[PDB]
Amino acid sequence: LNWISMRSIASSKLWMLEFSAFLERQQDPDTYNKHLFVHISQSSPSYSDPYLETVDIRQIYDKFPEKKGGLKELFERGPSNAFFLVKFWADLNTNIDDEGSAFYGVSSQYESPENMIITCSTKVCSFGKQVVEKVETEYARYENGHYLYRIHRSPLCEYMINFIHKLKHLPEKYMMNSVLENFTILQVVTNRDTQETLLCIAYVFEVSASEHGAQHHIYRLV
Amino acid sequence: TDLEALFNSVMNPKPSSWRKKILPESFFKEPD
Repeated sequence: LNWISMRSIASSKLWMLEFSAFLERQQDPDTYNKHLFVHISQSSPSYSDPYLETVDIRQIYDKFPEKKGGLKELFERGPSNAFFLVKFWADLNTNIDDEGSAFYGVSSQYESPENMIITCSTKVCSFGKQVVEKVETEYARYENGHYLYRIHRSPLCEYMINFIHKLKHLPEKYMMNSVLENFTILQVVTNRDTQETLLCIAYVFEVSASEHGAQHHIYRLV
Repeated sequence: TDLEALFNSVMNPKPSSWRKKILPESFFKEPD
C-alpha cells in the first residue's frame, strides 16, 4: 500500500478507488440518465506512473476550517501520508433536472489491507467556516486479499442541491468559478475503533471550460 | 427591499485569493 500513496489517494492503510457525484433520472422503464458532476477512477496505478505533485499544506489553511478540530490540528496529528488535496473541474451541463425530478447522490469506493470500521466525515465549507457535516459508518468485505468499503448512492442534502441549482442557473462561467472560489469540502476518514486518520481529502472547485466533461488534479499535501 | 446587497462588497472584506498562493503551475491549467 505504500507505493500507491505517492501516486494515488491512499495512505498506508486506506486507498480510495473511486469517487463520484452525480444526478440520475429514469427517463424510461429501460432507459436512464446519469450525469456526473465530478468523477475519479484510479483503480489500476502502476509503479511506472509518476508521483503526484506535492502542495504545501500551509497554503491551503484559509479555505478550510481552522481552530480546534481543524486541518492544521489534524495534519499536525494524523499520519502525514494521508493528506490529499483535489481540484475538480465540474461538468455542470445537464438537463435532467428540468422536469421529472431527478436523484442527486455521491458514491465512493475504498480498499484496505486491514479489516476495519471506517467513519467518514464530510464537511462543506463556506469561506472556511463549516456549514453542513455528514457522517457515515462503512464496514468491510473481504475480496481478493484485501478489504473493501463504500459509500453508495448517498443522498445529497438539500443544501447541496440548492447550491447546484443556483449555480447551474447562471449566465456566465466565470460567475460560476467566482462563487466556487469560496466553497470547499473536507472529508476525513477515520478508523472508528482506534481513531487513526486514514484519509483526508480536501476538495476545491472550478467549472469546466469545455463544453462537455469534467476533470481533476490530485496533489499530496505537505 | 433587498438593496442591502449593494453594500456587500464595500462592507465585507475580500478573501485570500487563490492565485496569489504558492502552488504548482498545473493548479490553474485545466487538463485535456
